[PDB]
Amino acid sequence: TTALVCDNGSGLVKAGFAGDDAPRAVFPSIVGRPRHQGVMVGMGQKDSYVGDEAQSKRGILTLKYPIEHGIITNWDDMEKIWHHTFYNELRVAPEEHPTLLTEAPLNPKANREKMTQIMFETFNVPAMYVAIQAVLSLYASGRTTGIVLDSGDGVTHNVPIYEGYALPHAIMRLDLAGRDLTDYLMKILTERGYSFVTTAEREIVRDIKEKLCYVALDFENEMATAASSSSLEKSYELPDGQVITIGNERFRCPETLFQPSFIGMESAGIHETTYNSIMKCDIDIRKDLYANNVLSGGTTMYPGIADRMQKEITALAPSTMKIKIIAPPERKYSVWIGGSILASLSTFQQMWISKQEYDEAGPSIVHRKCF
Amino acid sequence: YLMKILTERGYSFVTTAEREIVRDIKEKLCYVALDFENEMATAASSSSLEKSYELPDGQVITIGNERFRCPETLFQPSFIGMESAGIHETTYNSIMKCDIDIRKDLYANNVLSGGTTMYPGIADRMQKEITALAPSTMKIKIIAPPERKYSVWIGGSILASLSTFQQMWISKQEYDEAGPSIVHRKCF
Amino acid sequence: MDAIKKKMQMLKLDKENALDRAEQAEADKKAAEDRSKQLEDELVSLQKKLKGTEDELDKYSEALKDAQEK
Amino acid sequence: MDAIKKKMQMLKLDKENALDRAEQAEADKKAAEDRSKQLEDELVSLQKKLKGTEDELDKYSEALKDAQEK
Amino acid sequence: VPPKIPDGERVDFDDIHRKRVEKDLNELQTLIEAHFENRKKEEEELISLKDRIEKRRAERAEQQRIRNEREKERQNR
Ligand SMILES: Nc1ncnc2c1ncn2[C@@H]1O[C@H](COP(=O)(O)OP(=O)(O)O)[C@@H](O)[C@H]1O
Ligand SMILES: [Mg+2]
Repeated sequence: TTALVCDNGSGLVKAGFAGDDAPRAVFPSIVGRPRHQGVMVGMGQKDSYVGDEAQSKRGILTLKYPIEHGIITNWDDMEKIWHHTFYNELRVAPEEHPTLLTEAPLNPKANREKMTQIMFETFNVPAMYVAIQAVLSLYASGRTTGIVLDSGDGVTHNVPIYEGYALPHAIMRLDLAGRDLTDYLMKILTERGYSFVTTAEREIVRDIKEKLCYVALDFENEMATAASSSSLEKSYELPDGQVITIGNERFRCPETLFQPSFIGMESAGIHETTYNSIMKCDIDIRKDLYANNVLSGGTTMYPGIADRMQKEITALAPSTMKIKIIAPPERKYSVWIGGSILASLSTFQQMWISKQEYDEAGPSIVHRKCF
Repeated sequence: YLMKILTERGYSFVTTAEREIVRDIKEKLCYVALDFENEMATAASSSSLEKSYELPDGQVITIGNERFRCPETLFQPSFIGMESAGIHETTYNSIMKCDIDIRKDLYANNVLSGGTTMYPGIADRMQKEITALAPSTMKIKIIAPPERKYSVWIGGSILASLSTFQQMWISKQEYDEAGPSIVHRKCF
Repeated sequence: MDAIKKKMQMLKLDKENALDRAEQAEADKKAAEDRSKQLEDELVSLQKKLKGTEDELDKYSEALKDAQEK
Repeated sequence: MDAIKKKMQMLKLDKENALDRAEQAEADKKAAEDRSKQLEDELVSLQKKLKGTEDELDKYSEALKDAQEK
Repeated sequence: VPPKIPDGERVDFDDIHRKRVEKDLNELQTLIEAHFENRKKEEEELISLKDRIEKRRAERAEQQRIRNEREKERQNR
């Protein structure tokens, strides 16, 4: 049998069988209950529309994500999402398939502890393994060295790896991610008159962000240019018409990644925290990390980030070293590709956390040698 | 390191304003264990070490084995990835570098200072580690005055009051004649 | 269309690989040239030293006859 | 269309530019390496004759001291 | 203690070829085939069918004109 590489993530659950190249099912991780009463009877009314159903009938629902920033804060909703994924999207009984869950680094222990408890008690999987989302991203690229910035939708984490030896003291984690960019875009869209408040309209704002926004190679020059001419004014259509025009808000939304002073965050941007983490490592491996900087995660898929980040790092980095940014076109599904690669290796088959070990040693087995 | 390991429980401090809060927590709760392995085993089974603290807006936190794991770094710098040995072996190495005749006196007259040596329970861990390293027959004494924080300034105040010290100062004329590099000369 | 996008990405991949190869080759060529120039420098200094030694051997040989007449 | 076509042509032109530049760089690197090897072998023999010259100068100075001190 | 991974043999960065080069040509060729077949199936048939429906519409217009005129001729009193 083959194992299920399930990467719940935060924002888009991606699932598929091991040994494949693309996930079988990708769907938003939202749980939306109705808020009105409902008068028609016999309509086959459900009490909680989850998965991709909540994106089609979002008008009469209150969409509520179960994962805020990497950690899980609504256990029942996440359990419902796992149930829907296993039984309704793939139609495979979990009792005869191992699972490979993914977790952001530096998360509280309770998250992985409860994840293992749920996986072994409710779903009754044979054996489950928890992996960090950056080593998998490095696995997918086919390389074995480099510093990967896996800017997901709930958290942005930057992990360096050299010759397969992880450096636990050089990991940089920031809570600025795609969700905060969506919120900031929704906030700055109020300056032109467009007012979005309802949680269902955040999906419309996110679609606008995906289809329109881009990262300028230079912020000040582009903002000075666009504030005079009208070459950047792009039009977009809402799900009911009412065509809207976006001007200099087009590149102010994703510039928050490199300049977090906009939303009040103290920390530096993703262009400087990467270099700062590089400076934390040993002095003899900085050249390889310079030459093998890897981009991954959905939030790093904006058009024009592989040039802005490279320019900023080259400005910061010493003149002699050569800066290279490896950004494969399929960055969004990189984590699941790495997971599928990992699950298909024969050497890895001995690292599954078997049920007997959990029964003998309790839920804390994940923290021990069985990573 | 304490701010980094506090994320393992649920509390996240990032902005530089909260580093003072973490510093205060470290000053107020941390303590150095006499023996690390058995204490770590006990703290993971019993519940007598978990202590609570009040943040400046409410929201009390409960720190368990992080009390004695943050100051443990001083005696085991492999936590932060540093190469060198702990402070219990650096002292012995600096002693052994000295001549063979004055090792006994340094063994019997070890002195502690500095603010970070104010942790409750460091003078005994240091004594035990040095006894483990140093030859068994020699007597080992660790001096820990109650006023460790101000020991340097008290020494400076004593030095500035001496009569023989009155000619050691750098006269402004000497600086005007030789420039700022006067400090490196015999006039320290 | 769409297959245009795929073809364009493939060609960009090829360009990336070619430019990387060119950069690496240029760097190595520079390094080898520096090594060769250092070798030539030391060869000429070697000739200078050998010439000085041969000069002083010749002068010493000139002093040999003064020795045997003394 | 016109823009995508010409962009593709330009991309391939740039890629081939990188390729030919790399070829020239590699050939020059090989030439520099052969030059360095030949300089090394010349240097070795010149060092050998240098050692012989210094030894003979040593014996010559010994003889000069022998005779002039008699 | 942190987990210790048992030592294996190989490999990495050698599946990038077998997962990239495949779709580098097969995907492009297959999508070109799909576009060609879809255009051939769709555009010409749609234009021909629209012309056919237009001719039928013109014939309906002629029938409507004839019937309207004859009924107006009779009913005009
Ligand atoms: N094509 C795109 N352009 C810009 N942003 C995108 C694009 N696709 C996804 N995103 C952003 O990335 C997020 C999805 O990130 P993802 O990698 O799925 O997170 P996770 O790590 O939880 O899977 C979305 O919320 C969206 O804001
Ligand atoms: Mg992710």
